[PDB]
Amino acid sequence: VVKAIARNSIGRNGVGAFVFPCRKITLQFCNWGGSSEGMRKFLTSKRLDKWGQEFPWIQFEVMRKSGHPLLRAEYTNGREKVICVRNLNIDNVENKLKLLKDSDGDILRRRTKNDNVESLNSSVRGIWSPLHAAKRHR
Amino acid sequence: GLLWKIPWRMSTHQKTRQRERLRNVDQVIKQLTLGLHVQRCQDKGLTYQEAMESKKKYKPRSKSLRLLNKPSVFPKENQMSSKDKYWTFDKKAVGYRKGIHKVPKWTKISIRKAPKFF
Amino acid sequence: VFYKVTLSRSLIGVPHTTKSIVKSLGLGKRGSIVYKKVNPAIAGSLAKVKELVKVEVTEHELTPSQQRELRKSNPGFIVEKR
Amino acid sequence: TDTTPLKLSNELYAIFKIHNRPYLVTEGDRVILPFKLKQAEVGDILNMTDVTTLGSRNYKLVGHPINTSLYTLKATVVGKTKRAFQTREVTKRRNRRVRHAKSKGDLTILRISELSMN
Amino acid sequence: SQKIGHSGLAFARLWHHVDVARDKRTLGRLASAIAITLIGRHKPVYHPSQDCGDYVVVTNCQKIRVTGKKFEQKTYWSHSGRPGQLKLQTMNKVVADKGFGEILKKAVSGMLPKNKLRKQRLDRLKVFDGSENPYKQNITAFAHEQSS
RNA sequence: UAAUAUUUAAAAUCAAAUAUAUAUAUAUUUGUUAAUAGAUAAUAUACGGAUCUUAAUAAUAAGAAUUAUUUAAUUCCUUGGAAUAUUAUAUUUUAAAAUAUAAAUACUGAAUAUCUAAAUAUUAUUAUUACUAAUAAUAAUAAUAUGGUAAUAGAACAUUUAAUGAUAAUAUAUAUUAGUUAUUAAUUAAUAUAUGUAUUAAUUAAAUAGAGAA
RNA sequence: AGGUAAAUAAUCUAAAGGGAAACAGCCCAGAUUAAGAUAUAAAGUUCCUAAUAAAUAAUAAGUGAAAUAAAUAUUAAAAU
RNA sequence: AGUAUGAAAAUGAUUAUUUUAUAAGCAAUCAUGAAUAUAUUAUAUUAUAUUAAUGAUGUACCUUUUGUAUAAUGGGUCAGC
Ligand SMILES: [Mg+2]
Ligand SMILES: [Mg+2]
Ligand SMILES: [Mg+2]
Ligand SMILES: [Mg+2]
Ligand SMILES: [Mg+2]
Ligand SMILES: [Mg+2]
Ligand SMILES: [Mg+2]
Ligand SMILES: [Mg+2]
Ligand SMILES: [Mg+2]
Ligand SMILES: [Mg+2]
Ligand SMILES: [Mg+2]
Ligand SMILES: [Mg+2]
Ligand SMILES: [Mg+2]
Ligand SMILES: [Mg+2]
Ligand SMILES: [Mg+2]
Ligand SMILES: [Mg+2]
Ligand SMILES: [Mg+2]
Ligand SMILES: [Mg+2]
Ligand SMILES: [Mg+2]
Repeated sequence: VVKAIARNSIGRNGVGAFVFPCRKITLQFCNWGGSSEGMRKFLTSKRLDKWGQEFPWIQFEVMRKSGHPLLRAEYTNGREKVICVRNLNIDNVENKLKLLKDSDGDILRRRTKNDNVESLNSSVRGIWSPLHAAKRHR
Repeated sequence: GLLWKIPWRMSTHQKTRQRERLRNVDQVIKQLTLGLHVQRCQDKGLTYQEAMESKKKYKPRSKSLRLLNKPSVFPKENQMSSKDKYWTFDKKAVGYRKGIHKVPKWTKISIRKAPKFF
Repeated sequence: VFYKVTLSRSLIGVPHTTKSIVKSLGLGKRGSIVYKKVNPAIAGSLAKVKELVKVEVTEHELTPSQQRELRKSNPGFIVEKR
Repeated sequence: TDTTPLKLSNELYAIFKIHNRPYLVTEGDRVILPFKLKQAEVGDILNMTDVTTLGSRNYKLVGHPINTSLYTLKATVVGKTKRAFQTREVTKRRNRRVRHAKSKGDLTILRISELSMN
Repeated sequence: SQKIGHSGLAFARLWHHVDVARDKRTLGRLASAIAITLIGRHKPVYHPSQDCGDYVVVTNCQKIRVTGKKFEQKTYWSHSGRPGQLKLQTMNKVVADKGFGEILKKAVSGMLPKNKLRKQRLDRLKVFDGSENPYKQNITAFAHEQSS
């Protein structure tokens, strides 16, 4: 007899199509507040428009709130990076935005030495066996 | 007193390293001489390849280089004796000899010609 | 003709005269490579620090940029933007 | 070079080298390069023009950049994110000042989309 | 990728057998060889944070080869905490007392990494002065080898 | 060739090698003993330890882990080539023989150098953005530099007070936890407690302005 | 004398890293931050412990194997 | 020595998770299994957090010194000054 034990498929973002990881970016600023001056300038300066033109798969919200200025960004996986751009200037804000866009939403994490690849595919060659070795031990 | 654990002999590996270093020094000198010769050739009126080919290669004029070239003053590694690759003349040792590896910065310092009979 | 002179041993631990000589030679750091025109003076200078330096004669010199280019590793990929 | 038994297999691995760093992958894997790419942006695709070794369970083609004619191995760039932030604390042994040495290196993430024989 | 799969066979402890009658390595060398096996350095799945070494059965340990005058002159030592209780026993004496197996074991112990795992690894090694032993059945044996 | 009395030498002599005219001569360079005893004290053997010196009969198999002289298979000619040998593999032929291929770049080894990115400063080239634009901000390319006590110089942050000052219980302040930004700081989300709400953002002015060291 | 007084050079002082078992001053090498592919330094390559294979001799004492103990005696070996 | 408030720490008891009765040294860092907890994108062959299997590395801090793991100085811990 053969019985099936249930399972589900794992998504590999880039193998078929590629969904773009960043989805929404919210430029948050304040009219009053010297910390939010750079942000304001950025908003003014057609740079935002240019960015929009470049990257239409990602939407730019523009909120008005009383605190420090922010760039909260929302990703496919669900997670949300948030960068407070306190007291930055236009270029720095732009750089921050770029950084946000580039990243996948995934959490930061310490890598060990040489941990490069991350597969969910069973080894093409088998896992070594002492009995199926080409050279026996002694 | 304070333990400076440094042996009176050298390990084979150390000896090999020393030999290699010696060879390298010789090579540098050789290269210098070659360069000088080719410069001379070029001055005279030849190409690089031609200069390289030339039978009559020019000796160097500068004193130091000339001295280095002389095997009496500055031996090459194949010429050099075992007793001079791994020992120096110490004026105050037993046997008037001392392992080179004891000499302060022996890895940089060059020192080939020990005295004639010592 | 040019000398390609490399500083193969650190100046740390070497007498100050020799350090000075090396500095004059235009050799800043260990592993640093200089291309010097071949004239007797230069040769003489090199002779003095021979135990610190690796030399080889070459046809032509190279500007630092060229050297850098030569050094650069092969990025095993060709980008395509879409 | 008779490349039929690689053609016929279903499972296949490759050992491509980016800047001489070898990464061994199958299709669907995520390669975490320990540096920031400037050539490629997010969503771009890289055709690997240096692949040291293609291999099935029992056979393996090898060579210093083996012909791009033989295979198609292409990776898409997914992410440019940094690895987590750390403050390793630097100090000597009777000196009150400390030098906080911060570290947040950058990563490029690829996904091996295609890995096939041509 | 490569590490993924059924890894049960890799980390299986094989029993190896060494007949010291039919092995021409002298004591120390043999011990060294055994040490590697015990540690599990022979297998590519070894990682230092893991005891993954095999079992070694040594048999006919009475015919081990020792060079020079070491049988007479090589002295094994043991000290309690108590001053004046230094025991110094010559190899031959030790053999007479316990056996050649003990000798071999000591060497192996010396060879091995000095940490928690050590003792386990040491105990993995089973030694017998003569031929007979209780592990005859469990030594690794292939089906194609059955011509004899 | 036995016995015989010294010496432990490449100075001389001989041999070999390199450089000068060159099958010779000249000049330089290198090549000449080993064991044992003598030997030795007090917590415990004391190469760091295990231990290391090899052997037919037999191992697809060990043969110093010491001392001396070397090499990176061995030999020749001038990095190279050739031959020889060895090992491994493949194919054919009758466990052998033939053919072809590969290996001979020993390896480890640092926070050294390079590569690979990131930061800062300077020098020299750029590109974008904005009306000392010969500027500033950001980004490139090449280069050089970035251990540090005493010490000098430059730049920031926290806290509190004064000047100016929107805003709001969906707000704020403080706290805990998990995130985020190259992170003594701030910010995001959830949670708990206040409070009809900032001496709040920012620029100045100042300081009872930062504590594991009495 | 791990003494003392000066001379020259280096290092330590104020210098982390590798080696010297452990190590201020020795041998290499100067840490802006990572990364770990390629050269490597001094040192090493049976195991502990990262990495090794050869050649020719000598040694039989465990001499020796990273800290060489003298006169002298004995035994052998070469050269005249 | 005002009145409210007080999840500030040191300190005590207790419960939970986890590790621990063949193991030896600034009690951390790095590697690395396993167990548990949480997570309204764990799609999982998931992610974080906690935790002394196991391995490697690792002479507290200050002061004063030519030089300190020193068996030299100083400190019982925390809060305020
Ligand atoms: Mg010492
Ligand atoms: Mg000090
Ligand atoms: Mg400190
Ligand atoms: Mg003793
Ligand atoms: Mg030793
Ligand atoms: Mg560096
Ligand atoms: Mg500095
Ligand atoms: Mg104060
Ligand atoms: Mg306090
Ligand atoms: Mg403090
Ligand atoms: Mg003194
Ligand atoms: Mg001082
Ligand atoms: Mg140091
Ligand atoms: Mg200095
Ligand atoms: Mg530096
Ligand atoms: Mg001994
Ligand atoms: Mg000794
Ligand atoms: Mg100390
Ligand atoms: Mg006290």
